Order: sequence, then structure tokens, then C-alpha cells
Amino acid sequence: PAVDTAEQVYISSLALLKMLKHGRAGVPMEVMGLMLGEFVDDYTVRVIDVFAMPQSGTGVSVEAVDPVFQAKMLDMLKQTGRPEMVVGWYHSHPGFGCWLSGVDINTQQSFEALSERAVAVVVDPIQSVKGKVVIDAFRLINANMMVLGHEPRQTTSNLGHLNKPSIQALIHGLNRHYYSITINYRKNEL
Amino acid sequence: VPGFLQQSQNSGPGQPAVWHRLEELYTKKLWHQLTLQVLDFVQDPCFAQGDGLIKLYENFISEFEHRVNPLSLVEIILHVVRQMTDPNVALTFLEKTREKVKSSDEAVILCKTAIGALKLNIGDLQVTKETIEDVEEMLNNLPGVTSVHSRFYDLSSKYYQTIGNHASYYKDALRFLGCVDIKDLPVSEQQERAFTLGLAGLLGEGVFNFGELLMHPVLESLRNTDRQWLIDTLYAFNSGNVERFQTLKTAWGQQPDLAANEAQLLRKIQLLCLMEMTFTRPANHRQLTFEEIAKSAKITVNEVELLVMKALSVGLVKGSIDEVDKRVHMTWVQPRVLDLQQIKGMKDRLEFWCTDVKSMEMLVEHQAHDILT
Amino acid sequence: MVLESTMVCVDNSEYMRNGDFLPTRLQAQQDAVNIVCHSKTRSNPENNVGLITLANDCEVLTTLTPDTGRILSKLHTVQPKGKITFCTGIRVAHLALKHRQGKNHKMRIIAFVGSPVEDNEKDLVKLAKRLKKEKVNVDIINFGEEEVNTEKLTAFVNTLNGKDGTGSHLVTVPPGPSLADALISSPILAG
Amino acid sequence: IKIMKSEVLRVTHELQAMKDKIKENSEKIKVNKTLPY
Amino acid sequence: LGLPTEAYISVEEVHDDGTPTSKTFEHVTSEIGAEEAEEVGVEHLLRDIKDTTVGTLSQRITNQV
Ligand SMILES: [Zn+2]
Repeated sequence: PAVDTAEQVYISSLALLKMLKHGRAGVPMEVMGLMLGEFVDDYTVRVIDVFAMPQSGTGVSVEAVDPVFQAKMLDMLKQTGRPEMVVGWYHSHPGFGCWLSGVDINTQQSFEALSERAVAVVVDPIQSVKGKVVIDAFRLINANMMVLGHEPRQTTSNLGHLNKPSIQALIHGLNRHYYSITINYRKNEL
Repeated sequence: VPGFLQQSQNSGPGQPAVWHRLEELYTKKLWHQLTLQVLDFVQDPCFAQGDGLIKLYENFISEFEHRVNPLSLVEIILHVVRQMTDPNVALTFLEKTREKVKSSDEAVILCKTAIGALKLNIGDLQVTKETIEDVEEMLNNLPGVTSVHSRFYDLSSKYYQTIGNHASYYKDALRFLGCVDIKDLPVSEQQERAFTLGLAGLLGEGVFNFGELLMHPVLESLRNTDRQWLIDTLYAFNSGNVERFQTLKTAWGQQPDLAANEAQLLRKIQLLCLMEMTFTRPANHRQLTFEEIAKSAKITVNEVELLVMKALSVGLVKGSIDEVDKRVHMTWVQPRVLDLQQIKGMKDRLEFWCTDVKSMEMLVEHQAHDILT
Repeated sequence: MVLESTMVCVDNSEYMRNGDFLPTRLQAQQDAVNIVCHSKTRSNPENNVGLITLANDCEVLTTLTPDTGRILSKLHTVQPKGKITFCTGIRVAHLALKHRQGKNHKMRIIAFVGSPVEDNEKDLVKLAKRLKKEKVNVDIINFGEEEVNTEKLTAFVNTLNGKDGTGSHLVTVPPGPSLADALISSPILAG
Repeated sequence: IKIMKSEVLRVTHELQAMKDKIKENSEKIKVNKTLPY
Repeated sequence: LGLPTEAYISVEEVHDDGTPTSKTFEHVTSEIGAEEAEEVGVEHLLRDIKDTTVGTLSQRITNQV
């Protein structure tokens, strides 16, 4: 059935630190990387770990998702003892705001092709100023459902507390193509 | 070759047993048991008048070896050059043996130590320092061998017969005795090493620590009856006591190098007496009066001032000198060696310190409970 | 055709520094590993082979990789200036074998004993009993100077697999000019 | 026969692997080039 | 208490004062610094127990304790 607004992404502390560090390192150029983890259930997306991938001249795009590097790193991390599955992809938008462009849209449907519940994570490194982490998670809604008198996602609960989104996403068509997923960072006590 | 060793089979205890025994390994294209056997038979107690016979064989065994350990090779050539006793052509012999093995194997350092050893007898000053320097800089990247270090420190100890090698000889002898642990040499040699190290310490202008008097196993274990006074004197130089009775005791013996340096020895005794006397201070009344110094070092009250000045100038004291009261203020930056009783007492003091710290911490947390948050 | 992992154990002790075999035992053992790994990998190209040295250390210079080239690479410049520690060599061989990438490959160990083994009889028999309890096949082949047909080694291979097992061989080599043709007639064709 | 086969296989393997590294690094360089300049 | 990292370096020397040689691991001091992106990441990661950087009397007294 349709996804729920109560769905949220659990980002581990290590994953968030890795994504922010990679986003700052690749500035001003835009970087990207896979998001290892497990979906566990319908309402959760546990991002246990994220690993960076080599930067390609095409930028954040499907041709820059070189399967040799991804497959080698996946099998070899599982050899170390990290047998997660790809749940999405993070990418950097320095000074742009958390939103998806057309190329990001193509990458996101390519990701949804093999994993239906993939999540596209956008991080603004320069905008991630001290005391403010600008991070968002999106998943595409195809025009077929929303045009055909159907709500893109059912609000079965009150977890739609996510405040009014940044107007930059509105100008870049947030709700038109990609519903945003509310964020929830998971932190252990250790 | 078999005929050469047959005609020269003689000059060995049990004429067959000395040479045909290793020939048995030789015929079976073997070079590891054979090299150990020839090493042992070289160490066999003999005049080795057959050395002129062995060289050719060695040269023969050196012409198509391509397997023998270079370390064993140099260990045998050092004995060879010790036996032949022709320094004029020895130099060339060692040079050609060194050049015939130019690989990365670290046997060349032993040849450099050997050329230094045979060179410290003729022409021992101008360029022998260059030999020592190249040996020490080449002595890198592999400290676990412990034999090349032993040879280098043996050469350095050989250099001790120079005008300005007393403290440096002491340090290098310490390094050597660290490199070689077990006895592996006669009691006479070990006691001689301890003796020479002792006189290096007493005469060492740059050494007064003497922390290895009771910590170095060799000198502490050795010399219980044979001129044992040395360790006692060392104890005196770590006890700071007058003990000039022991100084004259070692003055009757070892007349050279000590009778002429009795003045410097007395100055050293006075300096270590100052060190000990302000070490025994209770750390709260660190000030020292003039009369105690004069009566302890048995020196005049006009010399304590210059003595403490010299001690401060060397870098073992960081105090100050007063004259109207003539009480020398004392602060310390020169530590010393400890002992079981001293360690027990000082750990008791540390326990008192930690108890006080804990008591004040408890008081602070109790009084500041609400504000703490 | 049988899926297996080959965990070869080569020697570079000082006892390999006498020309008992060929120019020297180093090239003899190098060609021996060459031919045995060749036989294993053309027998089955899906297999994998690695090497542990044994001279005073136990390095894993090549892990369990199907490409024999890396094993041939690290077999070079072995610099024989060490001492054999057989007690830990087979232990580290099994501990590296348990890192097998494939879970269907079978156990197979080849160790190059060129030096006499200084091991307690109880230690080697308990090692063999542990190998029995863990189902690991080990073939021991002897070169150079060595107490021929070691009682400890023959007991080790006898209790490596008892009561009608596969029969892990204890292979000895004839001293003098001899290649591994005897080492490939019986042991390589059938284990 | 030792020297010929030994060092031939040695330098052949090293050259082949290093040429593979050449090819991969060069391909990554060109894919990094792209356009525009 | 603190400092969960201990940095150690292998050294090799004759131990100067004539002692048998061994490998030994000489200690080198360590500290925890942060890069700006890591700094903002960690500060946002805590966001519930971070004490005021101004200190004030209560936190200075707890620092003394
Ligand atoms: Zn994008």
C-alpha cells in the first residue's frame, strides 16, 4: 500500500559524521555515496553506515555509481562483518538547500528499480553551520498515483509533525515529485 | 681438493677427526652443518699452525660457496686474521673479504669493527674516528642482531686508551654490557670489564649519576673478594659519605690513574656529599647551614660557597646562595636512584597525599551538593 | 574439479642454505610450490591458494587468492635467515583457512618441512586430534637434512585421520638429485 | 633454466599488473576530465 | 574519567644504561580534536546534554570537583 508519513530514517552517528565530512571534503563539488543499512520494517529506514565512493566527472549521476567499486566494497565489508543492504544514497548540495534536481530524480528512480523503498538523502555542507545540520530525506512519488485522485502518502498518525519545509524545496518542487521523509537520528549511549 | 686436504690432514687432534669430519659434510654438497663444524674446529684450542693450509681451502670454499652465511664467514675471518698476525697485509685481506661480500647482508659492519681493532694499534687517531663514525651510522635498521652492536661497543671500549675518553667509554661500556647478557666469557674478563667501567665512572668528568652501581648485574655480582673495594667506593660515591678511608684503600692499589687524580676525586666526593646531604633533607627545611656542610665534607667554611656554586653551575642544583645568614636555598632538578626502603617510605608519603586529596574532594562535594548539579 | 582451499606453508630457515637439493633448496621448494599449486588450480579453476612462511615468524604475505601469481610473487626474495617454528605454523595455517571466502571449498594443507621439528610429542598429537575434531586435511612433505621417516610425523599423520580415512600422506623425498615427481605421482593425484 | 623462467615470470607478472594499474588510472583520469573546460 | 585513546610508538634502543633489549612500546601523548564538519555534526548529535560553554558557577565548581 501507500507509504506513511510516520516513516522515518534512523541515521547512526557514524553515518551522519561520515556524510558531513565527505560533503565538506568534496566542496564545492557535489559528492555521493551509498547508505548501507536495513529497512527492518515498513515504517523505519535504519541507516547503519555510509561509505563514500570515488568522485567522477559526471557529478552526482547514475554513470557515477561504478558497480565494480560498490560490489567490491560491499562484499568485502561483509567479509569484515558488515552484511548490510543498500537502502539509498546520500549526496551533497553545497549552498543549494535540501532538494532534488532532475538528475537526482533519475538517480532515485534507478535506485528504486532494485530497492523499492530507497531513500535519497541531501546534505548541504556549507549550510551545515555550527548548531544547524541541514539534512533531508526524500522518496519519489510517481505522477500516476497523485494525479489519479490519490494522496501520495497516508497520514495514519500524527507523526507529520515535520515543520513547514524550507521554501527552497517548494520552489524546487518538493511535494510535486519527492515526498520528504521526517528524520530521526539514532544515538547509542556509548 | 681432496688430495690437498689429505696431504694437509695433519696439525689437528685426531688427524682424521679434525678435517675429514667436516669433509663428510662437504662431499654431500652441504654448507650449514659444515660451516658450524669448521667454526667449532677453528675455536678448537690449538696454535693453528695450519692456518696457511686453511686459507686456500677457505678461498676454495669461498670460490663457489654461494650459500654460506656471511656472518659465519666474517666470524671465521676475524679468527683467521687474529691467527696470521701480519698487519701489513691484514688490512688488504680484510678489505678483499669485505669486498667479496658486498650484498645487503649486514656482515660488513663486523669487518669494519675488525679493521678498527687491528687499526687501533698502528695509526689509531687520524681516521680511526671516521671508522667508528661510519660503523655507528651504518648501525641502523636492525637492532635485534646484538652481535654487531657488541663488536662496535668493543671497538669503542678499545678507543678508551685516549686522552679524552672516560665518560664516553663508561657509556659505551654500559651499552656493551647491555648488549651481551650471559657470562659467555671468563670471570677474569668480566671482573676486568667491571673494574675498567668503575675507574671510568670515578674519572668520568661528565658522569656522576652512578645509578648502575647496584643496578648493573655484572659489577654488583662480580668482585666480592678480588679487589672488591671498587664496589664499596662506588657505594661511597652513591652514599656521598666521607669514606676517604676507602679512597686511600683504593689509593694503595691502582696507583696510576688515581694518585694523580686524587684531587678531582676529592672534588667529586665533595659534590656528591652536597647532593646526598640535601637529599637527606626533610623536603620542608631545604635550607642548608654552613657548619653542617663544613663538618660533613670536612672542608673550610669559605669553600662551601664555591662548592655549591660549582654544583649549581654544572646543572645538578637550582637553588640560591645567601651570605648574611649564609643559608643556601635549595631546589632540585637532578633526581637519583631509589631503594626498597626509600620506595616504601615515599609510597607511604604518596598514600598520605592521596588520602588528603580524597578528604578534600569529599568535603568539597558534600558542601557543594546543591550548587553542583 | 573438487572445490577446495590450498594453504601452502613454505620454509625459509637457514637450513635451506646448503646445496643438498639442486642449486639450493630455495629454488627446489619454489618450483615445488609452483607445480603443486598448478596442479590444484588447473584441477579446479574455482579454487584458491595462499602461502605462510615459517622461519621465526608466520607471515600471510599471500592470503587465499585464486590468482597463483601473488603466491609466486611473494615466494621470491624469501631471504633464508630464520628458524622453523612448526608448532605455530600449522596453527596459523588453520586460522587463516577458517577465513575461507567460499563456504563449500574443502580443507587442504601443504607444509614445507625442510628443518627438523622441535615439538613435543603430546603437542603434535593434540594438534592432530584438534585437526580431526575440526575436519582439516594436512599433507606433510619433508626435504633436505631431516631424521628420515620421523616417528612424530608418522604418528601425526596416522592420527590425523584414523579408522579408514582419506589417508593424508606423509611424503618423504629421496636425498640428492630429485624433483617432486614422486611428490606428484602419489600425493597430488589422490589425497 | 632457473634464471630464465624465474625472472621472466617475475617481470612479466609485475609488468602486467602495473600496466593494468596504468589502464585503470588513465581511464579514471579521462572519466574525470569530461566537459566543459 | 577521560582520554579514551592511548597512542603508542615502537622504539628500539640499547636502553642506554646497560639493560637487555626488547621491543617495548613508547607512549606518545594523544588528544581529541575535531574538524568543522565533524564539530557541527557532533554538537547536533548531542543537543541534549551539552553544557553551556560560558561555564557559570555550577559548571566551574563541577569542573573543580
Ligand atoms: Zn543532486
